[PDB]
Amino acid sequence: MTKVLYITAHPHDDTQSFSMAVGKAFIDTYKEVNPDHEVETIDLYIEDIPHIDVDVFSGWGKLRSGQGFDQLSSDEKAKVGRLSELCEQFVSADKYIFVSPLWNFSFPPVLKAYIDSVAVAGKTFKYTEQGPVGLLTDKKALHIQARGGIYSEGPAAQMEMGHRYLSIIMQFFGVPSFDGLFVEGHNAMPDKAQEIKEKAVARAKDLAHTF
Amino acid sequence: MTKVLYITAHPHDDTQSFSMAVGKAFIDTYKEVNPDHEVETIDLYIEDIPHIDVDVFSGWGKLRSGQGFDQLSSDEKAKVGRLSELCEQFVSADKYIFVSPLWNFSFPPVLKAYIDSVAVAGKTFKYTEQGPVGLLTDKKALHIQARGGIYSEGPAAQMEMGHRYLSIIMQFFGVPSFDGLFVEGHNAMPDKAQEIKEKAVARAKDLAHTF
Ligand SMILES: Cc1cc2nc3c(=O)[nH]c(=O)nc-3n(C[C@H](O)[C@H](O)[C@H](O)COP(=O)(O)O)c2cc1C
Ligand SMILES: Cc1cc2nc3c(=O)[nH]c(=O)nc-3n(C[C@H](O)[C@H](O)[C@H](O)COP(=O)(O)O)c2cc1C
Repeated sequence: MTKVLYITAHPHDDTQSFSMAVGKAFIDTYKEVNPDHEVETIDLYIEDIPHIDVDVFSGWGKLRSGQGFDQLSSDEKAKVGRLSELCEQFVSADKYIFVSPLWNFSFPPVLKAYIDSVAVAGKTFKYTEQGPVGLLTDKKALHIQARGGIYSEGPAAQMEMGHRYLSIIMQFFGVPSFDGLFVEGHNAMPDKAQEIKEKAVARAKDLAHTF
Repeated sequence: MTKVLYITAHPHDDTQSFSMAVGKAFIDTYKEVNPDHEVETIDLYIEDIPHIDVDVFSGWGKLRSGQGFDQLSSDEKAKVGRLSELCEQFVSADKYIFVSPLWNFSFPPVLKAYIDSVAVAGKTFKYTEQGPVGLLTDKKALHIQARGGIYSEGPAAQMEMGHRYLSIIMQFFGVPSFDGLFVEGHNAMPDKAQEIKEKAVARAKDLAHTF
């Protein structure tokens, strides 16, 4: 019962989103190709992602569940249960789709908050003799990212940090397959915006046949 | 005067914060050395950092102005005001000190929100024929970061993304000088903790004599 998690990190504004257009093309084609697959959406601007406070983690990837947990308010226990829920939904899926805009060489803050919620020891990684090892050894992931300028080549490619960070987390979680699909340069060459968008949508449709 | 911004990204009620300990030691010595200098604090867990709404920008770094501003919602007009306040405060300063914990190879989400607030065209960068170029050519920066693991050498150094990102942003804003001051390993060596903290505190008082 292949399950796919469509994770969007985009506010619900008037301005047209290139990343959400490519994402929509990808995910609509994917379901037409794979009608039996379950696709679950997590819209990070609609869902509540808890803030990390002193109380929710006892250390790196260690959800509070000891004597300090029992000393928590029902509010703080509810926060720990929500992080548990976010993480469980993440580990339960076979495939991950991230959709994001490039903001100041990275992604919206709430995608970091989401990563912080699902990075849990015994769930996405474990502590070994040789250090942290990922558990998600049979998953695959895709990032659909829109960028105003060109980041796939030239001096700018070294400044990209959003896809680069997601690549580091997927490595850390031991995800063996991480695809990038980029719609870029439409703010640098607005005369070519519709051609750039159409080309990325076609690429998205192609990837939806093999993902 | 010389104006120093002390920017902290740490949840409150942590009665064992390594980054804030070293931060304390660096800034307390700095004020004693330089009692004439104005030090302004921005605690990102006290102040409100607006959520980006793409509708308040006309392009990367460009806050809506004139008719574009006049057609906004009341909430949107207030956000532009707050972003312009945060950006003005950042530009006003001669020196920047960032204090953060390493969370999942990066920093708390609110520090991304703060960068998104101060990356403004005409203030921290400008466009030219070649695209964006930094405006902050006169200024100096330091990152005080706590890591529960070693990231200054080995294969792990290549997974570190929080200091690496701040380094890209300082470079983008044209800040010619960016130092890191790290407290690392106290989690890999719980008994060495009190020792590692004192070494870093030492190094902090040291740098505060010259910065
Ligand atoms: C807050 C903000 C930050 C941005 N930062 C960048 C940037 O770092 N580099 C760039 O080339 N374009 C930047 N842009 C332009 C966007 O990457 C571009 O508009 C992209 O299409 C955003 O994705 P979306 O269309 O899905 O919203 C920025 C835009 C905004 C609103
Ligand atoms: C949410 C969270 C994420 C963390 N992620 C990492 C990590 O990626 N690598 C690491 O070596 N330690 C990690 N740690 C351990 C912290 O970096 C370590 O506790 C550090 O001292 C935090 O700074 P502070 O002491 O000022 O709170 C993490 C801890 C927390 C609570």
